[PDB]
Amino acid sequence: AVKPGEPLPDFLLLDPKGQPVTPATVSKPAVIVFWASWCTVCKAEFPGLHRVAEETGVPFYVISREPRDTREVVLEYMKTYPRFIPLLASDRDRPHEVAARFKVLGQPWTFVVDREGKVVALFAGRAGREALLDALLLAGADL
Amino acid sequence: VKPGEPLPDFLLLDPKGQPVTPATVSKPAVIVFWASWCTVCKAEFPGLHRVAEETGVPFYVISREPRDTREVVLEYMKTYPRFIPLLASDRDRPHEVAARFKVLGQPWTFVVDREGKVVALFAGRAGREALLDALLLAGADL
Repeated sequence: AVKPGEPLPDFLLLDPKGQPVTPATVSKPAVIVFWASWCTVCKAEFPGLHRVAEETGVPFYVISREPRDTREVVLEYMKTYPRFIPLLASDRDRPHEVAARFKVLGQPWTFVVDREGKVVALFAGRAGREALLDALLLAGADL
Repeated sequence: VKPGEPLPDFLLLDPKGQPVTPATVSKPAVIVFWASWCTVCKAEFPGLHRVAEETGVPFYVISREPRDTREVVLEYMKTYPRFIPLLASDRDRPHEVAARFKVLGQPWTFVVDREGKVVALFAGRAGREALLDALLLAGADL
């Protein structure tokens, strides 16, 4: 009866093309990453995370915890990470507000979302390459 | 650039009153947050307890509820004898220690590697293969 993990909290954010991203519409499995433009450790992890995104084909949704990370700031940092999908404010939710519903503090965080929309693995700080790949395989990805 | 995050400093006592700190904690290890009123936490204990038994990896259990005194905790934990409850010391209470971790609420399951870093976390039920794989990667002798 009890499947692993916890459901995503409700949210609505937009991708840069303006397409809505909600727990229903997220493409599963998925990874969600929390960062902030002022966090060097967050940014230092992007290459390794993006490698995993490339080899698995799994969408990586990227949310800034910094209110001042405007659209222009976010898209600049994200331009060399084509397999990352940045999530920006919708009419109803700001990214930093959404991040604050995940019951974790600070950044970076990496969340693995399975086919049923449940968060089944979390990593604080630097996620292990093997750890993350194994978690994705366990969440129903293939590479 | 090694994975995960260091444990925050703490001093709690095990059931024999021995001090447990990030330095003295057995590694690798699993840490579980719970509370006596948390139905979902308690529902997870039988499965976690079996993993503790089968792997021989130490599972430390910390309550986030201030009213879960050592009498409440030790009595509850007789049901799961392989678990190691961590109780208030002269300087920390368990829920103050849990508050130093970067997560809210309960249940949480943390996997701690040989170097004392939290290298995996699970909210709610950890899948059995997920938990076993995290322990394998954390250096557990399985």
